[PDB]
Amino acid sequence: EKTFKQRRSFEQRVEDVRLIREQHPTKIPVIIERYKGEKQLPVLDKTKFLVPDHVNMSELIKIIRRRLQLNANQAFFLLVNGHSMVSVSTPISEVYESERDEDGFLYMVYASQETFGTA
Amino acid sequence: LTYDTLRFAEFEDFPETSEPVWILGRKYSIFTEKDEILSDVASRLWFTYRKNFPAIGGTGPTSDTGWGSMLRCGQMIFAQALVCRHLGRDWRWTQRKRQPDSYFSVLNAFIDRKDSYYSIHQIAQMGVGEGKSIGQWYGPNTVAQVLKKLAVFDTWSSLAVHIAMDNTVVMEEIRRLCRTSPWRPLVLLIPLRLGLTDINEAYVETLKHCFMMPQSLGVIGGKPNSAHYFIGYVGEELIYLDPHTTQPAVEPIPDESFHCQHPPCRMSIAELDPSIAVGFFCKTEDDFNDWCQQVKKLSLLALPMFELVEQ
Repeated sequence: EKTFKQRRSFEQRVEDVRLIREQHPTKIPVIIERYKGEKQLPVLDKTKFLVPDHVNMSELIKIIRRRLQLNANQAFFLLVNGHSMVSVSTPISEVYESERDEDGFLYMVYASQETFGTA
Repeated sequence: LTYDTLRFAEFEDFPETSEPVWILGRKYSIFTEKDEILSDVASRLWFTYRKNFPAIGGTGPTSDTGWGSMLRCGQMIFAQALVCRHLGRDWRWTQRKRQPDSYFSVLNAFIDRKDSYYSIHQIAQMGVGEGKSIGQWYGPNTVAQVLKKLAVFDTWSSLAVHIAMDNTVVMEEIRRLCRTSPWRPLVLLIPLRLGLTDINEAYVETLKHCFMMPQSLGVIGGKPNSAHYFIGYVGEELIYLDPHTTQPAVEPIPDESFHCQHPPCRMSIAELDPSIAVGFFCKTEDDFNDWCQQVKKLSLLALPMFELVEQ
């Protein structure tokens, strides 16, 4: 199946952001999808999130863990532009300012860990 | 008769470069410290695949070849922690030379039998409660989580095993754990995902420093389709102990097969799979405070793999 960027054109995504930011100036439009290579973690019902700009990474990680119904014990990582987000007090507003896509959305993918074994 | 003892034959493998060699918090020179390097590497407890051991769960496998790779790596890093806890980082093994009783106590805990604290039997079966069928491949976090549960039954070691999730190390949670039953020896394991398909180059420097600390237990992970126990590095290469060799289960303890008496295998850091678990051992609170201090100083040139927070 197609990812978000594949289902909506660039100009179309730019418009989605213009509108949502117009209606919710204190919210950050975030796209969270399961990493293409991830195979153990479940797929979410929705991939579009509107996050209050004050919410920090610690809170985001936890609620997404909840959305996925994971135990604190299970491996979960939320990566932005290739790097994992640390469970800290950094506000999503700062991440948006430095990591957002040219289309206006902030993209994230989540994954767990690979397994190992030999022939 | 006069004999040629072929000194350093074992290093016919290792490179020449003068770049230092780091092994679990210790630095060495390939030029003048070959004997020291080999002694340190050979002393580490090495666990490979085994065959013909008692059937796991009565009707399960009698061998772990092909599926126990990450379980064996988990055993090796945890054994190093035990070694540091009961024998100390300065301890060294010598063939045919009498070793402390604590040594045989550590080795026994990893022998392939149901009654041993950290045997392949205990790990595989404890793994079922983690959603892992017996014979199913493991990732780093999964084996670390299973080891934490098995350590609860080990009163001899009385370890505090903390597995920091979400790339975060909460000091306050660790202190409460180590002061709860005053300080239980701390085994700190940190599961990470340093990239999507490859490791981001920004993490390489931080990873190197993770092997340069006194508290360093090394790292478990591997190349795609090959789990390894990384004990250090030299240049742009990681050095490790490989479990991919099947040996007969020890049927009595003759321990030669549990020591790799050769310079360690090497692999380019760039080939490292992003899924790993970094480990640290802090004997006392002062050791832990020293560790935190060191992590804080890593705010150098090199993005951090994990963050240290108080609460």
